[PDB]
Amino acid sequence: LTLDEAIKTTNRRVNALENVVKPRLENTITYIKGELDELEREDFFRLKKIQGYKKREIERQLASS
Amino acid sequence: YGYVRKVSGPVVIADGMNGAAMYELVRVGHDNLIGEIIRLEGDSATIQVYEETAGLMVNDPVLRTHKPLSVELGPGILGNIFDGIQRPLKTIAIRSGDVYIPRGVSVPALDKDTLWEFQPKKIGEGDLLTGGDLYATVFENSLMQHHVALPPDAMGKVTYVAPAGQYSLKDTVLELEFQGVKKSFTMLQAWPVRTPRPVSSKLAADTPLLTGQRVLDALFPSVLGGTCAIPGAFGCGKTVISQALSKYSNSDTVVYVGCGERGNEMAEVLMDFPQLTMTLPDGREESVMKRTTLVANTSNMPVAAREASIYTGITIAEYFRDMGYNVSMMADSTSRWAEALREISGRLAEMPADSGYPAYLAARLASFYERAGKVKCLGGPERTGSVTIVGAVSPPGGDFSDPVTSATLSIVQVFWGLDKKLAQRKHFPSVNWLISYSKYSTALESFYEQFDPDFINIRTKAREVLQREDDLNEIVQLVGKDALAEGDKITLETAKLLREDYLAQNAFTPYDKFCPFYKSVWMMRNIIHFYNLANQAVITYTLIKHRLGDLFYRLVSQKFEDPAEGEPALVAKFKKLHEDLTAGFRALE
Amino acid sequence: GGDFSDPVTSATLSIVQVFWGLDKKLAQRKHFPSVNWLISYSKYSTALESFYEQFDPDFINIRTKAREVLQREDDLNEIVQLVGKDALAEGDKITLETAKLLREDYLAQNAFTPYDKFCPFYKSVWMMRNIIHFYNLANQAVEKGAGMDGQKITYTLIKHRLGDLFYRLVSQKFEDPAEGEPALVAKFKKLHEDLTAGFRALEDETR
Amino acid sequence: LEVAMEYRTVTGVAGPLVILDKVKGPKYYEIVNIRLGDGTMRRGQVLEVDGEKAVVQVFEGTSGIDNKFTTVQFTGEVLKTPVSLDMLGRIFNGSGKPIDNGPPILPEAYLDISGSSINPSERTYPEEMIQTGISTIDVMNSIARGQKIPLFSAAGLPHNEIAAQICRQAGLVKRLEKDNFAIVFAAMGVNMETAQFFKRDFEENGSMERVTLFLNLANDPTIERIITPRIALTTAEYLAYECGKHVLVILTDMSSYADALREVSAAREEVPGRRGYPGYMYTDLAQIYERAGRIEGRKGSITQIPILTMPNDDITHPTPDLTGYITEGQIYIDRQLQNRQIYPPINVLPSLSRLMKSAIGEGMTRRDHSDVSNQLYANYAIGKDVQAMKAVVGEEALSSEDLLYLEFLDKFERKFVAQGAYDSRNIFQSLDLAWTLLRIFPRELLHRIPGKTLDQYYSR
Amino acid sequence: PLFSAAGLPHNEIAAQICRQAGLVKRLEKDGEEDNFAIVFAAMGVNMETAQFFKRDFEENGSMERVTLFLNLANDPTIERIITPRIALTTAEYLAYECGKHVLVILTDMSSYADALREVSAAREEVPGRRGYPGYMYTDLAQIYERAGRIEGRKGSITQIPILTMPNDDITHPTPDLTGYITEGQIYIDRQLQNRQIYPPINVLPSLSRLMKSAIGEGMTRRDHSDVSNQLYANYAIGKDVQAMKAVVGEEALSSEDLLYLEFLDKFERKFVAQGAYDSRNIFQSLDLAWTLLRIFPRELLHRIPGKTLDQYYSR
Amino acid sequence: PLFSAAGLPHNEIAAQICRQAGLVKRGEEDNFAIVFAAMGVNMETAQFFKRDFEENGSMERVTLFLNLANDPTIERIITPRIALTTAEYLAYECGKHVLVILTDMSSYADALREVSAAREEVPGRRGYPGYMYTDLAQIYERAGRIEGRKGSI
Amino acid sequence: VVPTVTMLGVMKSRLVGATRGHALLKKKSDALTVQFRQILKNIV
Repeated sequence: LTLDEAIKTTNRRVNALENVVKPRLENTITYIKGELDELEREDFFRLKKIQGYKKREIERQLASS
Repeated sequence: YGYVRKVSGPVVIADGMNGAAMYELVRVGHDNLIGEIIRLEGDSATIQVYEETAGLMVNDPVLRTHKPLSVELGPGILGNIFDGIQRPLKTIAIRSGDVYIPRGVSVPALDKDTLWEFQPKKIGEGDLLTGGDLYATVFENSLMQHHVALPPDAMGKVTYVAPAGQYSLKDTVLELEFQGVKKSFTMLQAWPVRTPRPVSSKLAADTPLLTGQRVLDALFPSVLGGTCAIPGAFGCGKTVISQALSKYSNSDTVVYVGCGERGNEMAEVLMDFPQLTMTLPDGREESVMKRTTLVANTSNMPVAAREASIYTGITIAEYFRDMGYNVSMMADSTSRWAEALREISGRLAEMPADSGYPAYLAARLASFYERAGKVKCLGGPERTGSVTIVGAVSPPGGDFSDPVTSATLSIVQVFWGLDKKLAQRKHFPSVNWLISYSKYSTALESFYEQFDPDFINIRTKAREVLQREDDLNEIVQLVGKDALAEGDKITLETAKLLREDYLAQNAFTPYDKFCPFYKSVWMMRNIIHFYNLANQAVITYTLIKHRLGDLFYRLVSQKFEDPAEGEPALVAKFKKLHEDLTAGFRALE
Repeated sequence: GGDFSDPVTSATLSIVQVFWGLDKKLAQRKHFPSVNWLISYSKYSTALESFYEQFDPDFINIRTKAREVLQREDDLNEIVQLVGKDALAEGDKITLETAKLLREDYLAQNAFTPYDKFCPFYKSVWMMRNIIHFYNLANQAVEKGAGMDGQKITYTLIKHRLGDLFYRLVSQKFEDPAEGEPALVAKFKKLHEDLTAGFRALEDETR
Repeated sequence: LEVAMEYRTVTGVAGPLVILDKVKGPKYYEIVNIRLGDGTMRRGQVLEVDGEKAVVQVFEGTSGIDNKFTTVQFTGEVLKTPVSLDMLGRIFNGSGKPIDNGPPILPEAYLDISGSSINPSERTYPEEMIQTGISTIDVMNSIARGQKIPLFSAAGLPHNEIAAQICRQAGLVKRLEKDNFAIVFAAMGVNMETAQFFKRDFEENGSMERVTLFLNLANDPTIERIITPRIALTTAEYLAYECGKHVLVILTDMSSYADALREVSAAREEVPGRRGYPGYMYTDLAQIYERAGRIEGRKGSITQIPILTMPNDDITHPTPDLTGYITEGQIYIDRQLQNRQIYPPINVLPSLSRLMKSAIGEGMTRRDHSDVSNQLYANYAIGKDVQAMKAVVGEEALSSEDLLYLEFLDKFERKFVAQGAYDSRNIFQSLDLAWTLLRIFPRELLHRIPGKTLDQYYSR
Repeated sequence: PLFSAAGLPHNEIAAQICRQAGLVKRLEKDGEEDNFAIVFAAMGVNMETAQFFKRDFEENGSMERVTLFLNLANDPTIERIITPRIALTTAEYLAYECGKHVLVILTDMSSYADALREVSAAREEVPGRRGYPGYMYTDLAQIYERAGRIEGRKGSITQIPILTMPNDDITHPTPDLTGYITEGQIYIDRQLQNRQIYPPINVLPSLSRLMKSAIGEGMTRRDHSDVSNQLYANYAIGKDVQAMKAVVGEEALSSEDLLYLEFLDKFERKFVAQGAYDSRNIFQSLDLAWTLLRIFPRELLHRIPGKTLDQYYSR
Repeated sequence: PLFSAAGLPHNEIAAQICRQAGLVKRGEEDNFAIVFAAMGVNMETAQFFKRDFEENGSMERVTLFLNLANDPTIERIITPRIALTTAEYLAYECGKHVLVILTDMSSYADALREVSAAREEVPGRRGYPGYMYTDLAQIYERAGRIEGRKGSI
Repeated sequence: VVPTVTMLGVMKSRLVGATRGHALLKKKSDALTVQFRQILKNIV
């Protein structure tokens, strides 16, 4: 009886719990890195583009004078 | 002509370069710093300089080169040591005397003043020749004769042929005219690393890469001109397989390519190669360096050189294959190359992709790997070479999920799968049979059956035995060996014998240092045939075990046979033990 | 509510010498001083050696023993979360009893009452010494194994036939500091003497 | 022979940067001195240059600078640190100015920092051991002259105490085999209190003729924290290959160095790299590390034991995960061992040296080194497993061997690892202690020990 | 601020609070100045919610007292960044300069963070967390710190700004900053709603910084703090026990474990649940809490002091 | 489509389907003409496709649009466009039913990702372009039957 | 669950603890199975 109970618990942990957690860890890793890190670069890239556009506009306005 | 205007770290902007071309290498500053052109915005250029740009002066001169990242090929390419950007480390060290690499060295890739023995073919002074024609060959050293192929994209009727004699690369060994204009060719050929080498037709690979190790030769064979993958991070298996390829592989040449690994590791490996020596089948003793070229770029080297080392090595291998030689490249650490590419992309602010690598990483890896294959030569006379890549991979923590690992597994046909668990269990081959595979077996089956029609069936039976080995493993795990039947016990015993006698090699031992394919085939036959002959008799397993107990010791002895006695003597001994084992199996039944 | 990966947190911990890391879990359980004793640290423990030596030449050892007890309890909490206290031996059981007593008596403080409004150093060191002495004596007793049982049987013996000392230990936090050091010190010395009477009287009849 | 022009064309100040207007022919990484309106002096480095423009990053901050009273006097240099053989035995500031109440260094050469790389053809495999005095290092995770072995730690863990112990007790194993050992000690961004600790340790060590304490506080300017490890590596390279002396270097808290590089890169308006750290941080750390190694043509060597802080007590952090590839080892400091009050909390079982086999040998060290190391490893693992089992099996059913492994684990944790802060231990007596722990098991039980060694040493 | 997620009845409990809020001192408290003169400011509300609040205020007989500033979802977005400021200015004038206790219900502060995001994005400014403006903390401080009693005047301002977490979390910048600034946090959990309890208020995440000041022997039963601190501890420890029993089985639980589980059941059912139109007197609530507590023996009641135990453990 | 991870025999299944393709027959001129796009295939796979198609004898009714991995990454994007345009001409403007096949659509996705990252466009999930849905529509959303014509794609 | 760096750390810690507990339970089950086999042999 004790071996049956222990084997049931061990099999449940091996099959259900760990295989439940590991996809959760993968999804959490993907949500952070796959989205937040990508957005941060995109936000900063758009900001750098805005700065470059401002500099180009200033230079063109100065040249037109 | 050309002066810098803005020097922001690696990035450099130089004016007065209207005629510059994209990706054209350039010399920057008095120190002759070398960098590649990226953007040609306006009349100005934009250059990323590989070595450190500290100390550059505004209006310091910039000198164009009119050539992309290229390698100077020809005689003397073998044996030496080269950096990522094709810089001869040995001659640089000799010339400068000191140890440190000078910031702005200008030593040519190959010594243009050294003399090599030259002799032309039977071509006439007024004949016709085209690109890829083999007009002469050179004895660069003993037993590594070097053919001199007329460079591609050059053709015309012969005008001058240099008679046989002592010459240097600076000499004009050949001159010819296609139109009224005439061109003179030396013995040095320059070719961009990014552009592959011209080919006539991509053949179908039809000859295995006999590595000298039984596990790679028979269980998971690899074919000449075929990609290979190694998950090499520990256990020295990568060093072992590289040594095996250098010493015993069928390849006429080897081109090791090391990028971005530990500096002391490259020191160890580059001191190991000269110590490595291989005996000729004719009984001669040679040095592997006489057929080995080494391109090592440690971490201290500039990141761009680290990325370009792989292309340099593959271009060198292609040039070697241009004269029909079978050559094998060995990318030491593709993971380091990918990290270098990631650093370069971060420098360029390219939009990050999966796990941070740039979106073209998979495409560039595929483009690099697609250069391997058995190829018909360009130009006459008719011959055919091959280029096979055995580039390894270093997955993080062994998790085959990183984009580098995934792309490599998607492109590479044959993956050998070294396992650290076997290394912990003291396994010399360290090849995990449960994960390795050879997708080229279907194409290699023609030669496999031509050598022995029963060998392929033996391989299939061995694969089935390996598949049942894990089944018997959990069978013993859950209930034990008691529940195993006589046939099941025989199968388990044969699987264990195969694992511990033939699937494993002894490397260090002189008798098992090199495993000929003949000895491997006879061992496989003597194992599988005995396994079957014992199998159909099901006789009590214990009774069979007692009767075959001497045979089990004999099978270990059959593996212990040295190759010194020659392939037939070892084959006859394996056959005699197999015949005695078969006689015991049938008569006692 | 945020891990130490927070840039402000990492920057502070790269410079700050003593980290009184309060844990929200303790705040849920309404443990009011709420310092997590597993993650907190104090790099000043070496410079204070002279002061600790001159005040009480044995405080360092009892503090290290208390740290070891807390760490051992936190270590086997995971094992208990899987199997349970059924397999816990005498040493483990007594260690957990002492850890629980330390957690609820020593590490807690109301601060809204004269019992815990302000605890002087002498009272705190006396509580620590009393608890550690009880732990050491109980461990020695259960290791003696007299009466052919010892062990967890002796643990139950000291938790039932000697539990008045345990109750006085867990109520020692209420020693009013207003009574003065000469009174509280005498009371704690008497409690220490009574504790030494235990685990020797308990060993008199061999459990 | 050229006196550098002192431009007074400040045309913009923002943060740590100042943008000059019309500098004539600058240099990319030039070094410039600033004389403010009040007369105070500041030294600044030149960042990206352009047409007649030169952005200058200023040390000590930029407060008080005005666009009409501040002179920016160029030099035309790239920070050649003064180097000499008498640099030993003195404490230096972050930027190299001595703070040991002594004179400035009279230099035998002006070596430019960030020296050129070693030719990989000229390297040679590391050999011989380097005694550190800590048993956990010299027995199970041996160190060889020429390795680059990190010491991964975390905030709160006593990294600096181990650093001081290594600095004091370091020595050459070859004493019994039959003094050219120097310890360039670099500390980047230390706390204000640990500065006193380092000053005390290097002011009463007893072997001052060996160490050189480059010190860079936390409140010192950041660019000093970038330059400090480079100065230390340059001085070590000189004393190793230009003076034929074995050299050891300890880099403290290179995570702070990475943060400093991050701070500098952002000021140049560069886009941040992966996980915030710049993408070129791999190149920077490779540049810092690869300066080590053994040179065939020189009798000297450089061995690095860089101390790195792993944030959040995990290795997934970009700096530890990045430095894992470059180096060939990992000596972790474990928080639980610190809680268990074992003073050197080195988690020996997780820790390893990728090339510990070179240190073990016959000529160097002792014959039984590898055998005892493997036996200790295996027995520790077994003891940990047995303790875990006893946590759940009640410990009554454990066999005799289980109790032997339990007591061995207890003895190894409480007598071997827990070395005192000042108990210097030669490798021979360390191995004698290892044999003392080993001899508890029966001679036949030590399966991992080869023959002819048990007969030699198991008899005690 | 009431922390909620999409779908939870935060509006319903806000209306219940508006209908039921009143003084407590010695249960004694016309009181026209004591009338809370509720000022309701709705930003980005579905028209059904606006109609609901309007009808509730009309039905409760407070139509002569309450005041409504509405910025519906279809209404222009920018006005949502002015409506709460207008409401707070009106509350300040009604309380400080007129001597009326005032209560404010800001609705869907996330619908204000959205306006901040839109304005910041339209200006090409440097973003912050999740692209929100870097100064969202300053704006939230400016919108929250305008409530509190003032020494020189008899008025007062007490605001209950309800909040909607985007994906039912707390690390989101807006609820995070609100928790940083505001002196409280009431948590409505999806788990309780899934179990069909009308007030889904999870009492464990809950917090009030000024709780220790409102209670006391002068205005409440002397045991109030003890009672609260014990129920919280038992609920938290019982939740841990239930989590353990979820894997070790109901059989492996001990007698104390069973007591904790029964306490959890009766706490979540009899105690937390309350009528959508029925109030509870503070003393009646304390009586119910004492009935819940008296499940455990006197020994287990560690937090409660013996002095309060003697006067209350029997009753 | 066929969902099949790398290393699986999906290429062999596609080849078998193309060689054995036919109507229910419950006619030869209007019989299945197969347009076989090949985006980013290996050289060995390319030779296998050519040999297998030549062996079945149905070369008379099959068109190969081969694009190896050696070819430029941008040139892979226009291969499905060309294949589907030729299919449209064969089916609607000539009559015969077309069975369009495209191998390694993930290679096309990678080509889209590379091209988008080159121009620095707004990234969707996993760094892919934010308009990938529209592009995959313009590729896929052409199969169907038009009322006035007897063709079918 | 809501994704965050702290959440990722908590999930990693839970996975590690689950692996350790699974190993401990497997060891206990193996010991109990050995004892059961011994008891069965004794009964036989």
